[PDB]
Amino acid sequence: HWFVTQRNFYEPQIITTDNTFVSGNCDVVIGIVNNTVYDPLQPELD
Amino acid sequence: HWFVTQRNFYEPQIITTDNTFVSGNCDVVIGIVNNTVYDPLQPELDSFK
Amino acid sequence: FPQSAPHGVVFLHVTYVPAQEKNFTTAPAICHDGKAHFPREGVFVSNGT
Ligand SMILES: *[C@@H]1O[C@H](CO)[C@@H](O[C@@H]2O[C@H](CO)[C@@H](O)[C@H](O)[C@H]2NC(C)=O)[C@H](O)[C@H]1NC(C)=O
Ligand SMILES: *[C@@H]1O[C@H](CO)[C@@H](O)[C@H](O)[C@H]1NC(C)=O
Repeated sequence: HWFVTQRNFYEPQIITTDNTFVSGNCDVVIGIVNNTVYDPLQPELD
Repeated sequence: HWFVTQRNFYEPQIITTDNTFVSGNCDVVIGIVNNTVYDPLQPELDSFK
Repeated sequence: FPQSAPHGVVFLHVTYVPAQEKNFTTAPAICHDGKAHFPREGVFVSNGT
């Protein structure tokens, strides 16, 4: 799995849109890795 | 339309609550812009209910 | 604003010093229904209630 951690200390977190923004189209960057983020809205409509 | 980009390299981005925070009100805001943003929760609820 | 002087230069630095201040009962953070919250631009304060 893929985790987003701070710079110095190692504190993994579930990769969420709250701690990551969007940009570009993913068709120009190099090194992109396919992965899924969590959508909080899903549990609210079950 | 407006964008949010870093201060050293032009990376225009769709302004969203993802990378924006609120600490005021229109009355307190000067030259407030009646400009909307995207909330990634409204249309999804209506589609799948 | 620079200002010339004989064999020298005289500046007119324009500063901004805060005036009178009030005491407030601040707090490190805030949380409602088991969800810790943190300030985004400023620091929390308390009118008293
Ligand atoms: C942005 O929205 C505010 C909301 O009040 C607008 O303020 C009012 O705009 C109407 C438009 O006819 C005026 O009649 C009112 O006098 C304004 N103030 C109040 C208190 O109602 C504001 O005009 C909008 N901005 C733009 C550029 O349209
Ligand atoms: C990531 O997803 C895209 C979506 O079509 C796909 O084309 C691409 O092959 C995927 N990446 C890898 C490494 O398979």
